Amino acid sequence: GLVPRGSAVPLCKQALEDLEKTSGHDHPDVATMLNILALVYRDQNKYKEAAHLLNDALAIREKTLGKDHPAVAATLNNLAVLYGKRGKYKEAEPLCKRALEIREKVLGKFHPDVAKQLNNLALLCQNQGKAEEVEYYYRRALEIYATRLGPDDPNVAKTKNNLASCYLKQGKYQDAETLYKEILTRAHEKEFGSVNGDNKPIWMHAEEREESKDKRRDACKVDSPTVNTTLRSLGALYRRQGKLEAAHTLEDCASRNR
Amino acid sequence: LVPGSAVPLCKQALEDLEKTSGHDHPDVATMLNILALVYRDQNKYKEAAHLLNDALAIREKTLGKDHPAVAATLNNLAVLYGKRGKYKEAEPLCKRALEIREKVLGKFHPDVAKQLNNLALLCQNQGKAEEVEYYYRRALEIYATRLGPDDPNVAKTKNNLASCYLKQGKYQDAETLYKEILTRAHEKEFGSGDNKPIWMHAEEREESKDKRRDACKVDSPTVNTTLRSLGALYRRQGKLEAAHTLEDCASRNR
Amino acid sequence: LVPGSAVPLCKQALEDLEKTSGHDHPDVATMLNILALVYRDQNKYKEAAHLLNDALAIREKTLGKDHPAVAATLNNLAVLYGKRGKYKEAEPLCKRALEIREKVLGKFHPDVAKQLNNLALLCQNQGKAEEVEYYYRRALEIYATRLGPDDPNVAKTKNNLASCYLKQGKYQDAETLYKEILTRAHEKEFGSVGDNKPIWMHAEEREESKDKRRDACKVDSPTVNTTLRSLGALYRRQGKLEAAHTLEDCASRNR
Amino acid sequence: GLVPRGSAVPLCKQALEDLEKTSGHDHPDVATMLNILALVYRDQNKYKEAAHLLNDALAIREKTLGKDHPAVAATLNNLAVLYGKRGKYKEAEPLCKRALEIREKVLGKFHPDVAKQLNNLALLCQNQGKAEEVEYYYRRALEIYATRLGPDDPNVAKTKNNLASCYLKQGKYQDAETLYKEILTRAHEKEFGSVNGDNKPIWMHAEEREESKDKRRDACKVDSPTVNTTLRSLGALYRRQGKLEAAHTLEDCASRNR
Repeated sequence: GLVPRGSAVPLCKQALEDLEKTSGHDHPDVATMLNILALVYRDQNKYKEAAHLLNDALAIREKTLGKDHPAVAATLNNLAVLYGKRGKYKEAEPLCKRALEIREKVLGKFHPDVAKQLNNLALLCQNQGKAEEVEYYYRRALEIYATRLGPDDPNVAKTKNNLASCYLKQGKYQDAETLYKEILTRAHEKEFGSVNGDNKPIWMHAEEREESKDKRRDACKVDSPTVNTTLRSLGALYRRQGKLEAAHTLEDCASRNR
Repeated sequence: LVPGSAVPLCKQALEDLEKTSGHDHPDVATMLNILALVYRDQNKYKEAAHLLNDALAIREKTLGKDHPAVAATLNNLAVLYGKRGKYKEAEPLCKRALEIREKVLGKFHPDVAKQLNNLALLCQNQGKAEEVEYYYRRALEIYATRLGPDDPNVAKTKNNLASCYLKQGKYQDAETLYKEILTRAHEKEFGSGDNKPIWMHAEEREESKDKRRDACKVDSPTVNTTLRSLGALYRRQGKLEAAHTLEDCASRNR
Repeated sequence: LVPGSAVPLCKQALEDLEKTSGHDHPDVATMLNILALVYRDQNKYKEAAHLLNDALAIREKTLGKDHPAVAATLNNLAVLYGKRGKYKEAEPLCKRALEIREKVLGKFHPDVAKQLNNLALLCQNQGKAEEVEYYYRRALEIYATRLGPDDPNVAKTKNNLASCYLKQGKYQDAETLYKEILTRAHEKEFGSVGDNKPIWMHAEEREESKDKRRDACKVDSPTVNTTLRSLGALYRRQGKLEAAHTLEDCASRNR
Repeated sequence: GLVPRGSAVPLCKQALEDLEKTSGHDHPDVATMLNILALVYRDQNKYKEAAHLLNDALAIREKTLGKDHPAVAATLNNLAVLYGKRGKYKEAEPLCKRALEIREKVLGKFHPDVAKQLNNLALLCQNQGKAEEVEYYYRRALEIYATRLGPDDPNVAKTKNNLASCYLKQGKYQDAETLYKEILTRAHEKEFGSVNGDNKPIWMHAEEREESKDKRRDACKVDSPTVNTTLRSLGALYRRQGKLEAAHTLEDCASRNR
């Protein structure tokens, strides 16, 4: 709460009433002031009050700027976020979906900011338990990240981890496994290059030690908070499959990078 | 959270108040504070801190050196200074806020703890390990008492204090803290010889030389971290099989 | 006096000083003052005054409430306030600058007069005629004494006080002042007076002798001309049109 | 003197040396900082020192921006001003004359800003006693003011007064007299609109009262600082010509508007 709880709201309301007297209600400057006031309310963790005003700012902006304006998308985003903070994910979704459409129209389907929007829509659907759809938006986002940015951009593996987790919820263990192994293979193929036959990724060592049931733990160097997550998540998969030694390989590898 | 046209419109509102009330008025300080909030939304932290320092100047002259609203401003300014890596400069301002908060609310009001937490964090980024130590301890004292012994904040602060010890090579003192946390969580559900914590089982599983690998009923995100941190300490000590007990337990709660 | 880009470049210099010395340092207050100067060059008096107030805040905490560099800041801030037409808020700042200046330099140091002159001008734009009166008299007191009785500033201040009297309907008090300036100027050239007579004496006697005849003329100064016409205006008010003509023709003959 | 006499120069010098180390000496930012430093010196009435730095700022700007850039015109104009403040009018003139050539090129011959530049050159030449050149520049300025702005713009009469004064120094009494009469005929008819024959300008009344052996001492509703100046100046002309009653008409008219 950067602004103290007293006097911020009434002083903003004055500044607002003053702008309304100059230009009338349907003016971009009123929408902007309504937006500043929403920012003040959000600073006090008053999400419902901020969303109510942002809705009023939204209607002004749709009229004066057009239903396809970038600032109309910015307002729909913020609104969805505010509904999300209240657990109102169902009613947030269409406003998020509407923001995506303007965003796609203005910037182009493959713009890195469309990727952020898609990521938010997937998140909204996830809190609703709509897995079919979480899956759709994460793929779309991954498609942008992996292509419009380098394949080893930090968002690639992050989105891949989120999508693998979505798969697990659906019981698509194969598709999750493949994703985790892609992240680990990519990271192994980045510090090294070709596999010499013994230049194997960690997960091949893991499964091969399960093959000869090796009760011994005593590949490491690969380091990232996201890769560590991948290492433990594939390890959780191996646990379900009853491959404890495999899990141990990846889990003990994760511990050494902590 | 905001969409140009924001700063300029605020600057009008400020001028209109200044016109009415004069510069030295709480409402002008507030409006500068509002304008700082807009700047911070645009990620302009130097500009935001400058305006908050202007708000501070007014509030000092109008409300007094020891006013609650002055403490809030000094704290917010310190947050902003911290965000630009100006930890050395934020420190005096954070100490000043603490003095006020202690005077106004008492030494042991929960809001003091959160202030003490920031002080610790401000010293850590400067590498003042001894002062971090003091501040976290001061915070823990309030958390473990004014809220329950098994409050989320208690275990968080104990991990944070433990990491501080780790940087000083006080492995003993860090160890003790992790055990306290786990022993509490094992005692929150049982407890309290007939009933041994996991770390005890772990160390007994090296005492018996038990290579056969893979109490395991604790559920908390903070406790997982604790388990992996103590296992890290066993690794340093060479007690690799003791590490596995706590780490496999963590994996099983993930 | 300068060509954009100046403010941004200054803000870097300012940030570099804060980085080195912290916010509460004289050099930061100075750089803010320098940045105020740049803003004032671009006619941005609001932004200039704001930065000077920031400089003031620093100099107060670092140098003290009574430091000469604070007085300079308070005065400069007041000038800028006045330029935006906020004379009410400029007044307290100006008074404080006077208190510091009196303390540090003495009551009667020439630099106090110019500060008293600002106060007078500041009170005038508010219409506080009694205050204006006090300040100009206080300033005159320093001018007529410290510098020579017939120093440029003495006649300037007498006219300014006389104009103040005119707004209050103190026509008689204004009249006296103009005659003082004219009698002094008639003494600096001719000597101790008669039958050396100042022009205003001849003028009123020309009215006294009902003479409508028309064109003493050895009094040269831009300030004296103003005085001649100002006293002529007073005679016009009184009805003494022939007395007015005498002083106004003398001014015309020195133009 | 808005900046305190101490430390302001060293701190600027620091800022400058920092810029020189980042972008080299021949960078516009160095020229701008040299300019800021010149502003600081001017605030302390150190004209010679401010001019020296501005000269260095000019050299950088001529090379980096080109010898015809508006900022080169601004620096030349600022430099002539400073020379003028030291009474160095001869050496100021070419620089001020160069600013005019750049200004004419960039804005066009009849831009109101060219009218101000011409006015400055006229001022420089006047301080030198070069009355033939003063005349040429005031005419050029008047030509712009009277056409690019309304005929009864404040600068029209101001420039006409300046030009009439220039004429008096040369002994061109008739040309001065004509100018004064134009300003008063303009203002008289701006008050009325049409001359009925009874509706005469003040100076016609002045010369007619001089004609008829008239006594005769006291149309005067024309209020302006620059018109009173015109009234007293034409009055001085009448005095010169021995027409005292005519002088008195205009002089008593100016007294009524004081």
